[PDB]
Amino acid sequence: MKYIGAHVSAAGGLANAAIRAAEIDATAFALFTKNQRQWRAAPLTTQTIDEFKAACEKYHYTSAQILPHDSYLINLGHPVTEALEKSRDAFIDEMQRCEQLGLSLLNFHPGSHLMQISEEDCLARIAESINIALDKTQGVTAVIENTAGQGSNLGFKFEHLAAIIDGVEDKSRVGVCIDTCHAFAAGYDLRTPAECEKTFADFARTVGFKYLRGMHLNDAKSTFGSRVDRHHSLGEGNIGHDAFRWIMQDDRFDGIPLILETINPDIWAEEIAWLKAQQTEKAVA
Ligand SMILES: [Zn+2]
Ligand SMILES: [Zn+2]
Ligand SMILES: [Zn+2]
Repeated sequence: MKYIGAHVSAAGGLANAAIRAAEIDATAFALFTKNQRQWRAAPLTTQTIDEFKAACEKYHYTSAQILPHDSYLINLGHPVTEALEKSRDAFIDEMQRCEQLGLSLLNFHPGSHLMQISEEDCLARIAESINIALDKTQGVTAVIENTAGQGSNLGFKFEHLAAIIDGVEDKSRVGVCIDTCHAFAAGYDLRTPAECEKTFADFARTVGFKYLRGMHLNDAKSTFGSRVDRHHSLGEGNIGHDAFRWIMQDDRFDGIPLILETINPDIWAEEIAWLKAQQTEKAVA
């Protein structure tokens, strides 16, 4: 079974994310559990937690179907150790919020070296950040998202993801999420079925599908290899519709949240319905 949805708004409270997902007939969703800017969020109340859990149960969203995203301001590889510690504090807080909400996954971009430390050293700092958070929480898997590679952001090569995982002690609570826009921007082609298979065999050799815990299904406004992160609605960007048919027809993408971060929320219900239909419509190679 595939689980298909969108990164919906949590405006008016976390439970409204589940309600919004249900209104677009999603079978998965993503959300932020707090505003991104605030270093430290007011603690979750018992009232917020119960309303969230009640809405998830009303609309049949289990923990396996929900892929929260951390704040973009967290840098788990920060070269300034005092800033690293503040990012680690925020990440532990985000992981604790997930635990309190009954969530089992947390998706995050790995980090950035700010031209002050080597790639190797930044990746090692990120693995240690994960280890710290996993020692301070229970039941939540740290899901590393690949990136477009803008600026000094790491995670644009699959080998980066594998290097982080190698440094994680409890590998049962680490995984990865592949964002199709990010992959394409980083130079992994997706424009034909053959190219999709080439990209995912590379993923299999370097990381392995045993670590795959989510996908972000985005077309790309930016161009191939541009190392620019600009999403587009399915079919409207430079990837095109065939990659998404290919993903929907491949059983390796079952059982995990498949999340739109496409740029027109008015068509999310149509994008979700189209994705569901491609599972059984005309086969691509
Ligand atoms: Zn992301
Ligand atoms: Zn993404
Ligand atoms: Zn992006």
